[PDB]
Amino acid sequence: NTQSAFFMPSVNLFGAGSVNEVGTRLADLGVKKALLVTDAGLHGLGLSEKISSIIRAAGVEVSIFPKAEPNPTDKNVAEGLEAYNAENCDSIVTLGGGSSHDAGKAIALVAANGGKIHDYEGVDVSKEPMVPLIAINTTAGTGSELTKFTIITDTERKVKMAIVDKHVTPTLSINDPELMVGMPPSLTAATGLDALTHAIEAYVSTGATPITDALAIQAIKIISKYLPRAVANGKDIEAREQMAFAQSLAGMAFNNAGLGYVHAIAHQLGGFYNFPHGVCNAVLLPYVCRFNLISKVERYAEIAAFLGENVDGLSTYDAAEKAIKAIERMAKDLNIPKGFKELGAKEEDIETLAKNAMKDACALTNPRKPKLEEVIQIIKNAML
Amino acid sequence: NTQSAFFMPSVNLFGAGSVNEVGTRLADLGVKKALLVTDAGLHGLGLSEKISSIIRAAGVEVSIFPKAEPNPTDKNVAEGLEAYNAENCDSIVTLGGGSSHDAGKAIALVAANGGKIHDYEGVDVSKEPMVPLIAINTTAGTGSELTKFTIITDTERKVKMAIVDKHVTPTLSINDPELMVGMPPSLTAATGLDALTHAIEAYVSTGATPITDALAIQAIKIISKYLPRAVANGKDIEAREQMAFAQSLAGMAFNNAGLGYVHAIAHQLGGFYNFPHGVCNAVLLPYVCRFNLISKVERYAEIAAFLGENVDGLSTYDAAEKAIKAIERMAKDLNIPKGFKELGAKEEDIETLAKNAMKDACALTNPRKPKLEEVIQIIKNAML
Amino acid sequence: NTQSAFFMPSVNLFGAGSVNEVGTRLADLGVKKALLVTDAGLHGLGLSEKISSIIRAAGVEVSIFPKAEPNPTDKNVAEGLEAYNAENCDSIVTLGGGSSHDAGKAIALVAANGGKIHDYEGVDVSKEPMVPLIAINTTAGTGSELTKFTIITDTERKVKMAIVDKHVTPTLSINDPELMVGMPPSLTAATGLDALTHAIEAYVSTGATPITDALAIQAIKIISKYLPRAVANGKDIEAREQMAFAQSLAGMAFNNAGLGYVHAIAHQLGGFYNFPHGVCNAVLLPYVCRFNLISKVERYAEIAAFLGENVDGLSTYDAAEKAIKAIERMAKDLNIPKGFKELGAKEEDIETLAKNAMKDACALTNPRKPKLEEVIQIIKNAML
Amino acid sequence: NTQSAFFMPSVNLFGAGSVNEVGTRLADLGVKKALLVTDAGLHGLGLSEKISSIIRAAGVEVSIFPKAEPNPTDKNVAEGLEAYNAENCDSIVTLGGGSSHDAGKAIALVAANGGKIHDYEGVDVSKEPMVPLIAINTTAGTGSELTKFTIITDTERKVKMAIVDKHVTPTLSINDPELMVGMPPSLTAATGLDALTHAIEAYVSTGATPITDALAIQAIKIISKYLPRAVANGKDIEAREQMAFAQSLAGMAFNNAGLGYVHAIAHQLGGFYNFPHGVCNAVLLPYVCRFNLISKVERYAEIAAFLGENVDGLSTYDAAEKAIKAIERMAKDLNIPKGFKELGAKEEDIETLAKNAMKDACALTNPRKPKLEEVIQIIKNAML
Ligand SMILES: Nc1ncnc2c1ncn2[C@@H]1O[C@H](COP(=O)(O)OP(=O)(O)OC[C@H]2O[C@@H](O)[C@H](O)[C@@H]2O)[C@@H](O)[C@H]1O
Ligand SMILES: Nc1ncnc2c1ncn2[C@@H]1O[C@H](COP(=O)(O)OP(=O)(O)OC[C@H]2O[C@@H](O)[C@H](O)[C@@H]2O)[C@@H](O)[C@H]1O
Ligand SMILES: Nc1ncnc2c1ncn2[C@@H]1O[C@H](COP(=O)(O)OP(=O)(O)OC[C@H]2O[C@@H](O)[C@H](O)[C@@H]2O)[C@@H](O)[C@H]1O
Ligand SMILES: Nc1ncnc2c1ncn2[C@@H]1O[C@H](COP(=O)(O)OP(=O)(O)OC[C@H]2O[C@@H](O)[C@H](O)[C@@H]2O)[C@@H](O)[C@H]1O
Ligand SMILES: [Mn+2]
Ligand SMILES: [Mn+2]
Ligand SMILES: [Mn+2]
Ligand SMILES: [Mn+2]
Repeated sequence: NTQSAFFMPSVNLFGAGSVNEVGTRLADLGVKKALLVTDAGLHGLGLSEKISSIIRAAGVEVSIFPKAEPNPTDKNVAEGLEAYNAENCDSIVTLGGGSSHDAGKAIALVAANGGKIHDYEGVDVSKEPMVPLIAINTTAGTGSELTKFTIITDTERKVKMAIVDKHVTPTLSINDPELMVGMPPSLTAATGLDALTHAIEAYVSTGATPITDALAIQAIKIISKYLPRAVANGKDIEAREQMAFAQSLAGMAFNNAGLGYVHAIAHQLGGFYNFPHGVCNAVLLPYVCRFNLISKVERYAEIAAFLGENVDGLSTYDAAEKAIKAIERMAKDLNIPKGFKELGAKEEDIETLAKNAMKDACALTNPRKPKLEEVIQIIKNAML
Repeated sequence: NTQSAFFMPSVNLFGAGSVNEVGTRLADLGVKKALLVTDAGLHGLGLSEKISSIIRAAGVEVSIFPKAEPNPTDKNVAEGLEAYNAENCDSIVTLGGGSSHDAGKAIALVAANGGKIHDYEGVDVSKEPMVPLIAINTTAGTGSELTKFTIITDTERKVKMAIVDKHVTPTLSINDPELMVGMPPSLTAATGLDALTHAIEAYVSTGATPITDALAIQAIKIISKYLPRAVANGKDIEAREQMAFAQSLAGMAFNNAGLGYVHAIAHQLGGFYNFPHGVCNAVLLPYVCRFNLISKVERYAEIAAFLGENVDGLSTYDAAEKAIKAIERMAKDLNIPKGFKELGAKEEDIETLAKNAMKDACALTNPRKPKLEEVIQIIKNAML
Repeated sequence: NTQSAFFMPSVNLFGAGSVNEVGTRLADLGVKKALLVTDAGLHGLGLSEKISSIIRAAGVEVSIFPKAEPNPTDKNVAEGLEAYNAENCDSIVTLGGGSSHDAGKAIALVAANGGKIHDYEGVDVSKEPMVPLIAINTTAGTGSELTKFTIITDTERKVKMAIVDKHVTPTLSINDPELMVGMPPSLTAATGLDALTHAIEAYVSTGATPITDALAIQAIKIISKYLPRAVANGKDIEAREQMAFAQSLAGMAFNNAGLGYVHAIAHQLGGFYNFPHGVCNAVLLPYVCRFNLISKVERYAEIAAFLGENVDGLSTYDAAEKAIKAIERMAKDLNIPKGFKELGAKEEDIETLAKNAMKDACALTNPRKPKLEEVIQIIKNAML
Repeated sequence: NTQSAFFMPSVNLFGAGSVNEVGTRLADLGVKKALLVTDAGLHGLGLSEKISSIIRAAGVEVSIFPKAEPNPTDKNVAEGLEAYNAENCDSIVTLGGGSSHDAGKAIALVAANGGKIHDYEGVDVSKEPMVPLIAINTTAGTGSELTKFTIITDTERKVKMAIVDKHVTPTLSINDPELMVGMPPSLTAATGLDALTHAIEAYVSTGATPITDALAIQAIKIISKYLPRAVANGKDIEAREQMAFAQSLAGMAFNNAGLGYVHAIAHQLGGFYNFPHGVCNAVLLPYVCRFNLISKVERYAEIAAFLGENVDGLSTYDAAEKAIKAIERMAKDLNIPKGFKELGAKEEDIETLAKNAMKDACALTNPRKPKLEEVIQIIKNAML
C-alpha cells in the first residue's frame, strides 16, 4: 500500500524553563506515584532530587531509580519493573538521555503487557498502551522523548534490540535546553552526530514522506550550523537551544520515516562493546553513505548543500561526494575516533556483527539493499 | 518567555484506504457509541453510512448527526450536544471538512466541560479535555483533524469565534486522499488557498519556531506545484495526495506557530455574510501581506522563492513584493473572486468587522500590530 | 492500472523513392487487387496512375477510387465500400493526405466488420481487423499512415467523428518526401501546424509515456527549425525530409498518448464549416494551451525551450507563457487566420460546437478537465 | 540511398500486469497450441506454469520447451523445432530474456522456411515470415521482444551469429515490470548496460535517423538515473518500470539504426567464453567509444550531457571525453569486471576473435571503419 502514519506525543514542551512544568503536567494526568528513571551521573549531579522536588511539590509522589545504564540492559528493565511494582507507582518520569527514556519506556511497556522486554522486539509487537510517561530530555541527539522506539540490550546475544511499537510513544515530552548546558564536549558531539545520522537516514529512507522530509532537511541545516558551536562552547545558549530543536526535528523525522544501515550496524557494535551510540553512528555514517550513494544520489547532493557545500557547476554525483567529504570533516573537527579497532573491536566478531545487522528492523528502510559481504566490507572499512 | 509547545494527535493516518481503519482505531480507545458528525451533502452521498458500517463491523455503535453546516453555528453545536446525550454517546467521529471537524470538536468540549461553546472563545480557557474524537478529513485545506482550533459562529454577534484550546486536539486523525477526489474545483481551490494562507501566516507569525518553519516551507512548496493541478483535474491522484500532505503540513505549522490578520478578518466576513472561508482568505491575503511586509521582509522574500519566483539581482524588498504578485496570480488562475463587494459585503459593516477582527486570537501573532484605522483600510481595499 | 500500449505498423518505409516499393510489398502480402483511395486533386495531378503503374508492374490489380474528400465524409466511405465490393478488391492502398488515409481505413474497417462507419465512432468498438491496407503519405502533418485513428464526417450531425480503433492500424506505411515537394505553401503550413499540435497535445496528454515523450520532443524541435523553411521554399529538399520525419514522430506520439481539446474543438469546426483541419488547430492552439497551463506548466515551459526560446532567469510560469507566445508568432508568420469569424463561423453555433466537443474521444486525454462554459469561452476567444 | 525503414511489432503492451493478457491475445491470432520457449531457471522458479495457466484459460494449448540456454545455441533451436513439430504446435510464446526470445524466434523462422539456423546469418537472408510469436520480456535489456535480430551461437565456429531478418519481428510484445522484480543485482546491471550499449551504439551509428535519435537519447537519460537504483534495490518499482521503458526505447533505436563494434566484438568473446552479453558490452564500451570519438565527437559530447555530466566551458572533445569517463564510473559502481583476462579470456584467441568480429553484421554501422590491428588492439586493451 501507499499508506503512512505520523506518530508523536500529543503534548511536547520546548524552551528554557519548561522542566518547571513537569509536576503540574503530571498532576493533570491524574497520577499519584511516579518512578523517576535516570542515570547515576545525573543523580550524582543532583538532577534527580531537583526534579523530584518539582514533582512532589504538585502532590505527586516520586521514587528515584538512578539505575539506568548507558546502553540500557534487560537487567536494568527487570530491576526497574520490580521497583515500579514494589514501590506502588502508577506513572514513570524519564530524566536524562536516550538510555533513561528507553529504560523507562521498556519498564512502562512491560508494566502493562506482562512478558519480558525481549518479547516485543520488532514492529508493534506489543498489544497494549504503556503506563503514563513524561520524558525529560537532557541530551541533544536521541529524540527518544518523542519516538515509538526503545533500544534495550540483550546481554546474552549481545544485541541492542529495537522494540518499535506505537505503545511506547511518551505521554508528554519536555525539551529544556537549560538542562543540556552541562553536556561535556565529547557528549555534545556524539549526541549531535546521532541527530545528524537520524536526519540523513530519514531523508534517504524508503519510508520517507514530505512531512518527514521537511523535518529532516531543517535538522541537517541547523546541526551543520550550530553543532560545532555547541561543541566549542557548551555555554553558547543559542547553539544549545538550536541543537534541542534540531534533535527534536531529527527524532520526528526518523520515527516516521525509518533509519538505515548506520543504525543497523551501530546497534551491533554497541551490543558487543558498549560503545557510545553516537560515536558508532559517527564512525559508520560516511561509509554507509558511500555505500548508499547510487540509490539516492540526488538526495545526497541535496544533503551536501544542506551541509553548506557549494555545488555550482557540479554533476549530481560530484555534489553527492561533497556530502561525504563534509561529514568526514565535521567528524574530524569534533574529535570522533577514526575507526572501531582503536576503541576495542575485533575481527572475530565482524561476521557475527554483520549477520546481526541484517536482522535489525532499521535495515528494512535502507535505500540500498545489501548482501552479507557488503555489511562485512562496511564494517571492515570502519575498523580502520 | 522563550518557551514553546508543539501539539498534534498521537496517531495520524495517511494514504489511500486509511479510512478502513476507523472502526478498529475507535475500538482500541475502548469507546462504545460514537456520534458521527458530518454535513448534509456528504450524508446524502452515502459516505456517512459507509463509515458507520466500518465502525459497526468493529463492535462500536454509531449515531449519525448530519447537520453540521458550512461555517458551523452555535445552534448546530447545541443540537449536536442534545443528540450526543439522548443516544448516550461516549465518543465522536467527525467525517468531512473543517465544518464537521469543528462542530464535533465543539460538541465534545462542551460535553466534557459543560457550559456553552461561547464560553471557550479565546486561548486555553477550558479545564477538561474533550470526549474521545477521531477526525476523518475530506477537504484539502483545513487541517482541523490535527489542530487545537475550533471555529464556531456566534449567530447573534455574527462573529466566527475562534476557540484555541489544547483540549480539542483530536485523539486520532485520518487523512485519506481517496475521500477527496470528489471535491469540485471551487472547493479544491478554496481549501487549497486556505492551506496556503495557513502556511504563509505561520511562516510570518510572531510565534514561529524552527519546527513550524520546516512544516510551513514544505507546505508552500507543495501547494505551489500541485494545487493548480488539483483544480484543473480532480482525478489527478498524485496532486490529490500531495495536497493531502500540504494541507496537513500547513495545519501542523499554524496550529503551533499561530495565524494572523488574514484569518482574523476572514472570520468576521464569514460571520457576517457566510462566505467560504478559503475565498475570504484568498481575497485578503495579498492585502495583509503588503501590510505586514515591513515586519518580515526577509521571510516574504523567501516565500517568493518557495512560490517559484526568480529573485536574482533583487533587493529583499522587491523579492518580497514578487511574492504578493505570485499570490495574486494563483488566485486569478483558480477563479477566486476579485473582491468582497460583488459577493455582497456592505461598507457600513466595515467598522464593526474591523473592530471584531481585533478581538480574534489569530491577531495576537500577526507580525505587524495595527491600529483600527489600518484594519479598516485593509477591509476597504478588499472590497474592490 | 498503470498499464500502457504502443501501436504502429509493422513495416514503415521512409526516404526519397520509397513509394517505388509499394507494388513489390503489396505482392509480398499475397493480395491480388487493391482499391486505390485518393482525392480528386492528386488524381488530376496524375499521381494515382503513377503509383498504379508501380503496383501493376508487380502483378497486383488496381481500381482507382479518387472520390475521397478533404474532411472525408460518411458518403465517401459508403461509395468506397461499394467499389471495393463491386471491383472484387481484396486490399486497399491509400494515396494522399489524412483524408485519403482515413477514408481508406474506414472502408477497410466496414469491409471486415459490416455496419456503417458511424457504428465505430469511439474507442476500440470493432471486433475484427480491417482488410490489408498500405498507406502512402503525401502531406507532412497527419501521421495517419501510422495511427489507429480515422476521422470521418457525419454529414448530418456535422461532426468529424473520431474512430480510435487498433484494427485500423495500416499493414505497411510509406512516407516518401519526394511526393511532398508539390504541397503549396498554405498546405505545408496547415499540415505542419497539425503535426505540431499532435506533438504538443501528446506531450501534455494524461496518457503520455516516456516513449511518446521522446518522440514528441523530437517532433517539436524539428518543426521549429524546418517548418518555416518548407513554407518559404517548398523545393528545399532537406526541409521536406525533416518535416516528413517530424510528422511521423508526432503521429507515433499522439497515436499512443492521446490529444486534447484542440482536436476536440477543431473536429467540430471542421464538421460545421469544412475548414482545413490544420488551420483550425493553429487558431485554437494558443487558447487551449493557455487554458491548460495550470495543469502542465512545467511541460509548457519545456516546450518553450524546444521552440527555441531563451528561458534564462524566468519562473516556470513565465517560461510556459513564452511558449504560447512562440506558437502565436509562428502561426502569424505562416499566415494562419487570426480568428474563426473571418472564415465564416457563426456565433449561434458555438453552444453546439462546445457540446459536441465534449463528446470527442480526444477530450478524454486533455490534462485539464473543463466545464461546458469554459469550452464555450475557448471558442468565443477563437472566434474574433 | 537516403531511404530508411522502421520495424517493430504492431502491438506492444507495457506496464504492471500486462502479462495477464497473453492468453486473450493468443486467442485473437487464431492459434491452437504454442510452444512455450523459456530457460531452465525461470522454469524452476515456476514462471513457466504461471503463464501456461493464463494461456490455458483462453482455450489455447501449451507445450513448455525450457531448454533455451544463456547464449542460445543451434542445437537448442533443433531440439525446439523437433518439439514444435512433435507436439504439433502452431504458435510460439517466448518467456524470459534475450536467450528465450532469440531461441523461439529462430525456431519460428526455421519452422516456416525449413533450412538450418546457420544459413540465415546475415541481413534479410530469409523468404517467408515466421510462425505467430508473442514475446514476454523478463530482463531490462536486449529488446528482443521488438527486434528483427536473432543471435544464435554456432557451437562449431564458437561464434554468436547475428541473423538480422524482418521475418523474425514478433507478432506481439509484453513488457511487464512485475516479472522483472526478481532479477538479481548482477543480472539487473548486465541487462541495463546492454541496453545502454544499444542506445549509445544506435546514437553513433551510421544508420541513425531522427526517430532512432529521439528514442536512444531518452533511453540514455533514463538509464543514467534509474539503472543504479534498480541495481541497489530491485524492489524499487519505479526504477523497474523506468528500466523496462528504457530497454524498450534502446531496442527500438538499435533495431532500426544499427549497432557497432561493441556488439561485434562482444559476440565473439561470448562465443568463445560464454561470458554474459551485458558484461562483455560493459567491458568493451569505453574502448570502442574512444576508438570512435574522432568520427562522432559531437554526439559523444551530447551523450556526456545526457549522462548527467557538466560540460560548461569545455571543448566538444573534452566533453566527449567526459562521457567515456562517466561510462567507466557507471560500470565500476555496478561492480562490472575491469577486463577479460580476469574472467578467463585467452591472449591466443585475440586474432580469431578480431577476425570474426569484422564479419559480424553489427560492424557495418560502426561510425569508424577499422583495420584488423585496430580491432585487435581494442581486444588487447580490454584484456587487462
Ligand atoms: N545534560 C547532561 N549533562 C551532563 N551529562 C549528561 C547530561 N545528559 C546526559 N548526561 C550523561 O551522559 C551519559 C550518557 O547518557 P545516555 O542517555 O546514554 O546518552 P544518549 O546518547 O542520549 O542515549 C543513548 C541511548 O539511547 C539509544 O538511542 C541509544 O542506542 C542509547 O541506548 C550518561 O552518563 C549521563 O549521565
Ligand atoms: N470530499 C468531498 N467531496 C465533495 N464535497 C465535499 C467533500 N468534502 C466536503 N465537501 C462539501 O464541501 C461543503 C463545504 O464543507 P466544509 O466542511 O465547510 O469545507 P472546509 O473548507 O474544509 O471547512 C471550512 C470550515 O472549517 C474552518 O476552518 C473554517 O472556518 C470553516 O468553518 C460542504 O457542503 C461539504 O459537503
Ligand atoms: N503532395 C501534395 N501535393 C499537392 N497537393 C497535395 C499533396 N498532398 C495532398 N494534397 C492536396 O491537399 C488537399 C487536401 O488533402 P488532405 O488529405 O485533406 O490534407 P491533410 O491535412 O493531410 O488531411 C486532413 C484530413 O486528415 C484528418 O486528420 C483531418 O481531420 C482531415 O480530415 C487535397 O485536395 C490534396 O489534393
Ligand atoms: N525476471 C527474472 N527473474 C529472475 N531471473 C531472471 C529473470 N529474467 C531472466 N532471468 C535469468 O537470467 C539468466 C540469463 O537469461 P538471458 O535470457 O540470457 O538474459 P538476457 O541478457 O536478457 O539475454 C541475453 C541474450 O539476448 C541476446 O541479445 C544476447 O546476445 C544474449 O544471447 C537466466 O538464468 C534467466 O533465468
Ligand atoms: Mn540514534
Ligand atoms: Mn483557515
Ligand atoms: Mn490532427
Ligand atoms: Mn545487446
